[PDB]
Amino acid sequence: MPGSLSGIIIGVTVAAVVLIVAVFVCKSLLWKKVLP
Amino acid sequence: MPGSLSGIIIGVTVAAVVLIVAVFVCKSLLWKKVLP
Amino acid sequence: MPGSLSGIIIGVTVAAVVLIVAVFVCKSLLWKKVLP
Amino acid sequence: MPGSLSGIIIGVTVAAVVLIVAVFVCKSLLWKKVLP
Amino acid sequence: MPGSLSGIIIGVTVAAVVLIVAVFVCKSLLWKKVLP
Amino acid sequence: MPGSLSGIIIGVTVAAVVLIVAVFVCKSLLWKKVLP
Repeated sequence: MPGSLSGIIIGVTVAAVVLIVAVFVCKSLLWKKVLP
Repeated sequence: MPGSLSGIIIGVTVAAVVLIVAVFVCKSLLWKKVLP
Repeated sequence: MPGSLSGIIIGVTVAAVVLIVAVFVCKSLLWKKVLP
Repeated sequence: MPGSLSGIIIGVTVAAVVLIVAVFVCKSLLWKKVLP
Repeated sequence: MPGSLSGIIIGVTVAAVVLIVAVFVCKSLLWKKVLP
Repeated sequence: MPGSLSGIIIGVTVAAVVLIVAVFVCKSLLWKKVLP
């Protein structure tokens, strides 16, 4: 067990920033609006 | 010599798997009745 | 004894991930608007 | 010369937390009423 | 007792590359670029 | 040069993240549709 515990906690930071991009593109897709 | 540079290799994998899920969500929100 | 700064560094990174799941499950409760 | 590698690693963990708070205040402007 | 349970962590990266070729061959069936 | 088989395995891990972003930017080039 060298110190692999340092490796899992840095991976948690990367998971949060990518999820914010997924909801942002869905709004640009709905920004088309409805033309009556 | 503390730093645990070997730790980064598991972190890069996490960004790839979450991006594939966003493609399935685009199809779920497009599936809603039939357009004649 | 009245705190532990060591516990907090790992604690703040996971908190952001669980916070996104909290608003997402609350949105599922808006489905039940039709009786079988 | 003095480095700054200590600044970016602590910086990414706090950044994700403050970004989610920015979304809730933006909806205060979308608090517009609706007439059926 | 050297085990082999630790082996699964690196195994997750191999799952990402095989999914890219799988969706690409299935997409060609919706656009068969051949004239009769 | 005598072998160094330990060197090739990192190559498959990075291949996944660079390949998915590459096809996504190339799709935006088919957008166009602008009035003078």
